[PDB]
Amino acid sequence: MRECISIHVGQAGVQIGNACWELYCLEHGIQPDGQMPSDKTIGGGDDSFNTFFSETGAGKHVPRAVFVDLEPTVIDEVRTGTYRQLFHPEQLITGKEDAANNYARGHYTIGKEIIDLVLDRIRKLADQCTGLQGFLVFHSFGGGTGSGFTSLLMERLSVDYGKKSKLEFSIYPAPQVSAVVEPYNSILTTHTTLEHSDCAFMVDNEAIYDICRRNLDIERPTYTNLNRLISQIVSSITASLRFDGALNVDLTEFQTNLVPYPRIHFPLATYAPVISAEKAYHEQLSVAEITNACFEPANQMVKCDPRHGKYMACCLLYRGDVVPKDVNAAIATIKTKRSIQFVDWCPTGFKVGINYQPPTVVPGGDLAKVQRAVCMLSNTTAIAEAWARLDHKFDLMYAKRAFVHWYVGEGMEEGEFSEAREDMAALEKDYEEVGV
Amino acid sequence: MREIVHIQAGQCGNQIGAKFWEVISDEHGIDPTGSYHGDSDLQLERINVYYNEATGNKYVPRAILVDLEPGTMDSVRSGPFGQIFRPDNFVFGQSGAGNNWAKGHYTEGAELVDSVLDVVRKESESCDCLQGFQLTHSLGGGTGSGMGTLLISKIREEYPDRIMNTFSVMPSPKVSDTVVEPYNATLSVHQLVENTDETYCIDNEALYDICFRTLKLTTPTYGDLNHLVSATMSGVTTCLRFPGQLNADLRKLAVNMVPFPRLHFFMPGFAPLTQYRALTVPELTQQMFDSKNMMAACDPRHGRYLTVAAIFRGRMSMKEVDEQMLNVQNKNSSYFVEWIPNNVKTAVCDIPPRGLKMSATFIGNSTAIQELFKRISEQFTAMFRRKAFLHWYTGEGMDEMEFTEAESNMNDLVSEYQQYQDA
Amino acid sequence: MEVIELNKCTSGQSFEVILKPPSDPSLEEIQKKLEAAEERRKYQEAELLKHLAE
Amino acid sequence: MYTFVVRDENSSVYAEVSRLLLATGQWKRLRKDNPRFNLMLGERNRLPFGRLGHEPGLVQLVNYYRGADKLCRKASLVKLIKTSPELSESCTWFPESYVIYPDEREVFLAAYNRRREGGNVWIAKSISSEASELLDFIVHVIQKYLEKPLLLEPGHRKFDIRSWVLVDHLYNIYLYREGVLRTSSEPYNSATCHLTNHYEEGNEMFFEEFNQYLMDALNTTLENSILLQIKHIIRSCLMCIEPAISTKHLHYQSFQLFGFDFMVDEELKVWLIEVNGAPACAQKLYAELCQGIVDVAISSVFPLATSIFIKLHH
Ligand SMILES: Nc1nc2c(ncn2[C@@H]2O[C@H](COP(=O)(O)OP(=O)(O)OP(=O)(O)O)[C@@H](O)[C@H]2O)c(=O)[nH]1
Ligand SMILES: Nc1ncnc2c1ncn2[C@@H]1O[C@H](COP(=O)(O)OP(=O)(O)CP(=O)(O)O)[C@@H](O)[C@H]1O
Ligand SMILES: Nc1nc2c(ncn2[C@@H]2O[C@H](COP(=O)(O)OP(=O)(O)O)[C@@H](O)[C@H]2O)c(=O)[nH]1
Ligand SMILES: Nc1nc(NC2CC2)cc(-c2cccc(Cl)c2Cl)n1
Ligand SMILES: [Ca+2]
Ligand SMILES: [Ca+2]
Ligand SMILES: [Ca+2]
Ligand SMILES: [Mg+2]
Ligand SMILES: [Mg+2]
Ligand SMILES: [Mg+2]
Repeated sequence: MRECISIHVGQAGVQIGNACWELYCLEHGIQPDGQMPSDKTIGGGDDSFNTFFSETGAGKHVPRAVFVDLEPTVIDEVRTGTYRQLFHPEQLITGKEDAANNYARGHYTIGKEIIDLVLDRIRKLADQCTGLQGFLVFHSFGGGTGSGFTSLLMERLSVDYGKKSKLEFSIYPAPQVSAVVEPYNSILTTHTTLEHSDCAFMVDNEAIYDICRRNLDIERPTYTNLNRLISQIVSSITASLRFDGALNVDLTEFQTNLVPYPRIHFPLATYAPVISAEKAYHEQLSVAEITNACFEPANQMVKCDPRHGKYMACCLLYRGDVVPKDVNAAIATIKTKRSIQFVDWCPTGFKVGINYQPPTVVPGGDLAKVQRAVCMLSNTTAIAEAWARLDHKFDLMYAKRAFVHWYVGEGMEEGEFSEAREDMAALEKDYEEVGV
Repeated sequence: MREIVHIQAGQCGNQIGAKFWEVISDEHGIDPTGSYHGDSDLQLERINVYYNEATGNKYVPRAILVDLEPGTMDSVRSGPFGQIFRPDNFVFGQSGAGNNWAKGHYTEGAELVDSVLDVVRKESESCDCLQGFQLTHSLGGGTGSGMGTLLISKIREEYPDRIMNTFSVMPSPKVSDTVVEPYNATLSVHQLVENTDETYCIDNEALYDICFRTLKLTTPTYGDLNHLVSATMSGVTTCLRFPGQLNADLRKLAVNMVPFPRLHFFMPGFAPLTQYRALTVPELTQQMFDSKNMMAACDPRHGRYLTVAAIFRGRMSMKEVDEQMLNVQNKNSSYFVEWIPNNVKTAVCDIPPRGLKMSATFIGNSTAIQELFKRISEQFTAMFRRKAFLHWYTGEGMDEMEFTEAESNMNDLVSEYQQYQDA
Repeated sequence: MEVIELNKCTSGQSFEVILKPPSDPSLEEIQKKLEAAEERRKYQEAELLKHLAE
Repeated sequence: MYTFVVRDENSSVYAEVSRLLLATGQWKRLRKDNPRFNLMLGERNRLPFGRLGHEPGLVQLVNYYRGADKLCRKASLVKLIKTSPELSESCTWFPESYVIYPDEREVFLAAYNRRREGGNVWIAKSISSEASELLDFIVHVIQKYLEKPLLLEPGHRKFDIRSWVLVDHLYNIYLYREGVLRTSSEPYNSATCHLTNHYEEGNEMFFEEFNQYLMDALNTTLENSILLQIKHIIRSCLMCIEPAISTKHLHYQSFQLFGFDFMVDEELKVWLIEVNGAPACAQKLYAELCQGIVDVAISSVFPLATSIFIKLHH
C-alpha cells in the first residue's frame, strides 16, 4: 500500500480540497467525526483507502492532506466546517496576509517566509508513510498563492522528494467567475512548474460554469456549485488510487498511460452525465450514450475541439453499472461516427477502468444520483487552444507592461515575464508539431 | 483581521469623514454611542475593518480626526455620532492654515504632525494585520491639502509596505472658498502621484452640477454635496465591510485597478442619484455609466477606461446584472482599452444602503480624468504666469522653483494619460 | 478490436481495447533566486527611504 | 444592437455584407482586434478559431468552417474522396486524380499504362499528353483531362459551371439559384481555349440563357440534364465532412459560402473540378447573393427589428 499526500494551496485549492474530502468520506463510509464502522482493522491496515487516510488508535481516519493559504479566511472554514473533526491543526497552515493576486508576492516575498513551515508539516505526513508514492497538488492559476506559492512548493518538492510523482489539479482562469492579472500569474506559474509536474489536470472555470448553467439549470452558479462538480471529476480520477482495481493504481501509471512526452502532460477531462437533481424523473443514460458524450465539447473541463487535434492517449474511467461488453460496443459504434485521429507514433486504443460503485453525490446537492457515469482522460493536442487563448491575453497586457510594476516591486524582474512567455511559445510549438 | 486606519484632516476632510462614519455606522447597526443594535450577523462579520472592540461590546471607529483649527472638530464632537470617536483621537492645533498649502505642509502643519503620527502608531500597533490607511481631505485648502499630504509622506516613511488610499476633493471655481485653490491642489496632486496607491477623485464641480441639474437643488449647500460623497464612500467600501471577495482587501483592488503606478486617480459614480420606486437593474446600469452621474466633472466619452469596478447593492438578480453590465460595454467597447482583457469587474452585496432598495457605485480608472488635471493646471498657470498671490507662500519659506516643479509634474501626468488614451 | 489485460476484482474490472497499431534546480540555486528577489526589494525600499529623507 | 469585425479587406463578397450590415442601423463595425464582437468576417489563412466563443454573454458567429479546407484544397479533396467510405468507390462524378509530391507517385503510372495500351491525356496543378512532361513540370495533383467536353454553339467553345452554396450554422445547405458559366471564347482544339478561368457580355453566361440553349440545341433543360447532378455532388461533398466541421454543439457558430466548379461532358454528365472556400461573385449578382447571406446566415442568428436559395435537404 503506497500512500498519497494531497496538498491544497490558495482559496481555490482549499475550497476544492474541502469538497473532495467531503465526497471521499461519503464514498468510503467515513462519518464527519473521522471514523468508519466498516473498517475492521482499527488503528491500522493497508487497504486501498488507506492510501488517502491514516488511522489513529481511536479508529479515526485522518486525511493525508495539507491545507496551505496565506490568509486564514478560507482555511478557517475547514477548522469550523462539518468535517473539522477529520483534520488536526498541524495540517492547516495560514499566513497573515495573502498575495493580492500577485505571483511575485506569493512566490518570492511571502513564499520565502512560509515555505520551510509547509515542508515541515508535509514531512510529518511523509514520515508517517511506509511507501509514499507522491503528491496531488490543488491550486488556481490566477490566485497569487495558487500560482506563486505552488510553483515554489513544486520546486522544493522536486528537491526533497526527487523520486516521487507529482500531479496537479489546476483551476484555469475564467473571466465569468473572477482579477485582471490572472493571465500573468498563469504563464508565470506554468513556466516555473512545468518541469516539476508529471501530470496536470486543467479545469477551466468557464466550462464548469457553463455545465452548471446548462445541465443543472443553475442560473448563477457559485463556487459551491462549481466545487461539487469539480470534486466529482477529481473523485473519478483519484478513484483508482483508493479502491481495488488494476488501472491507474499508483501515480506513476498516470504518467505511463497519459503522458508519452513529458512537457505535454495536460490531459483533457470529459465527464458525463451531469444531471439536475430537481429532475426526479430523468432517463438513465446508457453506456453508449455517456461514452458518446465524452466526445461532445460541451462536457469537457476545457472548451476546445478535439476534432482538430490528435490523440496521444485515451483512458475511460467508468463508475457504476457498466460491463466491458457495453463499452466495446459503445466504442465500436463511436469510432465510425466521430473524428478520432491518434498520432502516428502511438497506438489507437482505449484503456478502460470500471468501478462498480455508482458515483456518490452530496446529500442535498445539485447533481442527481445516476446509475453510471464516465470520465474520459484523453491527451489531445486540442487543449493547446487554452494555452493560445491565455498566451494571447498575456501578450496584450505585456506589450504595454500593464501591471508589471506590481511584480517588479515585489522582487521579480521583467526578464522572468519574457522568459516565461518564451517557454509558453515553445510549449505551443510542441503541440503544433505533435498535431500536424 | 484586515484592519483599516481612517484619517480625516481639515474642514472638508472632517465633514466628509464625519458623515461617512455616520452612514456606515448606521449600515452596521452601531448607535450614536457605539452600541450595536443590528438585526443581522452580516453587520458584525467584517466590523473589525473600521471599528475596534471596546469593553462592553462597544465599537469605536478606528478614525483619527486632525485639524489645525478647532471648530470643525468641535462641531463633529457635538454633532450626530460625535460621541462615538475616541477622545484621544482628536488631534488639533489653534493657529489654522489660512487656506495655505505651505502652512499645512511646512510651518503650522509640521508643528502638529508628530502628535498625529503618535495616534496613528497607537492604532496600528493594536491591529492584528494592518491592511492600510484611508485619508479624507480636500486639496483646495490648507490643512487637509498641505498637512494631509505631509501626513501621507510621514506615514509612508514609517509604514512603507502598507496601502495608502485617499478620498480627495478637487476644487472648482464654481464652489470656491479662496482664489489660491489651484496652487494648493497642484501642490497636493504631485504628493498624491507619488505617495498614494488609490485616490478617489471627488470633484466639487461635478457634485455641484449634480445637485443643481439632476437633483434640481436651487442653491446647494456643502451638506448637499457631502450627501453624495458619503453615499459614494459607503459604496466603494462595501466590499471591504461585508462578506465577499472581489477586490476584497486594499492591495488586491489596487492590483486590479492600477496598471501603471502613477495613473491611480479614479472617477466616482453613483446611482440612483438621491423616490419610493426602486430602479430596475437596467436603470441602475445605464445611469451609473452616464456622464451626469459621474462625480469627477469629466466626460468618459472623451477618454478610454483602463479599468472599471462596479458594485451593486440590494437583493436583485445577478443574471440581469451581467446582462446589463455586459450589455453596456459590448454596446460601447470603443471606450475600453483593448489591451487589458476583461477590465470591467462587478461586485454584488445583499445589504442595501439606508433608504434604497438597491443602488450601484462606480469606480472607474479612465484617461478622461486628465480633463480634471487640465482644468487645475490652466487655473494654476493663469495666476502663476503673473506670480499672483505667491507672496502668501514665499512668506512661509517656499521658493518659486517648487511651484514650477509642481506645474511640470502635473503636465507630465496629463501627457501620461493622453499617451495611453491613444495606444 | 482486441481486448487485452482484462483484470477482474470484486469492485470492478479494467482492460485495454486496441483499434489500430501505431504506424533540476538545487536547494541552493532556489535560495539564490529567492534571496536575489529579496535583495532587489530591499534596494527599492532603500531608494524610497532615501527619497523620503531628502 | 449587434457588433461585427472585419478581418479580410480583400474579400469582395463580405465587403458588401459589411456594407449592408451597417445599412440596417443595427450593426457596429469594431476594430479588427476587438474581441467583444458578435460576428467575425475572419481572415483567409490562420484564422484563430481557438479564441472564438469564450467571451461571456457574447453569442459569436464566424464566416468560415474550421476544417473546410480538406474540401477546398486540390490534394486533400483527392485524398478525402478516395479515403472516405461515404464517397470512395461510389464517386462516378470526380475524375480519377493522383497526389504526387515533387503519396501515390506509382499508382498513377499503373492506370496510365493501360491507357496508352487501349484517350490518355492528363492535367496537373495545385495540360500534357505524357507522364514524363507532367513530372518535369513539378505538392501537385493530377487527374484525367476531360478530352470530350460539352461545347457551346456557335463558337465550339468549352464552358465552366460555377455554383455558390451557403452553409448556415445549422448546416443547412443553400444553393443560390443563380449560377454562371465561364466560357473560353476560343475554338476547342483537340490537338487559352483549354482554360476557362476568367459572344456573351463579360464572357459569362447566366442560367436563363444556358437553359434556353439546352432547350433549343438539345431538347432538354438545365434542371434535368445538369442541376440534379450539381445538387447531388454538393450534398455528397458537404454531408461527407459534416461530422468533422459542424458547429452544432460548439461554443461558437460557423457558416460559409462555397464556390463549386463543375464541368459537363458530351453525354451531359457533370464532373466536379474543385471547391473554393473563398470565392468571389458575379458583379451582376453581388447584390442579391450578399443580401441572401445576411438573411439566412447572419440575421438568422442575430435577427433584426420568396427565397433565392434551394435548400438541399438531408
Ligand atoms: N472552481 C473554483 N475556482 C476558484 C475558487 N476560488 C477561487 N477560484 C478561482 O481562482 C482564481 C483566483 O485565485 P484564488 O485561488 O482565489 O487566490 P489565492 O490562491 O488564494 O491567492 P491570493 O488570494 O492572491 O493570495 C479566480 O480565477 C477564481 O475564479 C473555488 O473555490 N472554486
Ligand atoms: N480534368 C479536367 N479536364 C478538363 N478541363 C479541366 C480539368 N481540370 C481543370 N480543367 C480546366 O482548368 C481550368 C482551371 O480549373 P482550376 O479549378 O484547376 O483553376 P483554379 O482552381 O486554380 C482557379 P478557380 O478557383 O476559379 O477554379 C478550368 O476552367 C477547367 O476548364
Ligand atoms: N464637498 C465639500 N467640499 C468642501 C467642504 N468644505 C470645504 N470644501 C472644499 O475644500 C476646499 C477648502 O478647503 P478646506 O477643507 O476648507 O481647508 P482646510 O480646513 O485647511 O483643509 C474648497 O475647495 C472647498 O470647496 C465640504 O464640507 N464638502
Ligand atoms: N479598487 C477599489 N475597489 C474597491 N471596491 C469595489 C470594487 C469592489 C474599493 C476601492 C477603494 C477602497 C478604499 C478607498 C478607496 Cl478611495 C477606494 Cl477607491 N478600490
Ligand atoms: Ca483499518
Ligand atoms: Ca507655532
Ligand atoms: Ca515625538
Ligand atoms: Mg486568497
Ligand atoms: Mg474652509
Ligand atoms: Mg480553386
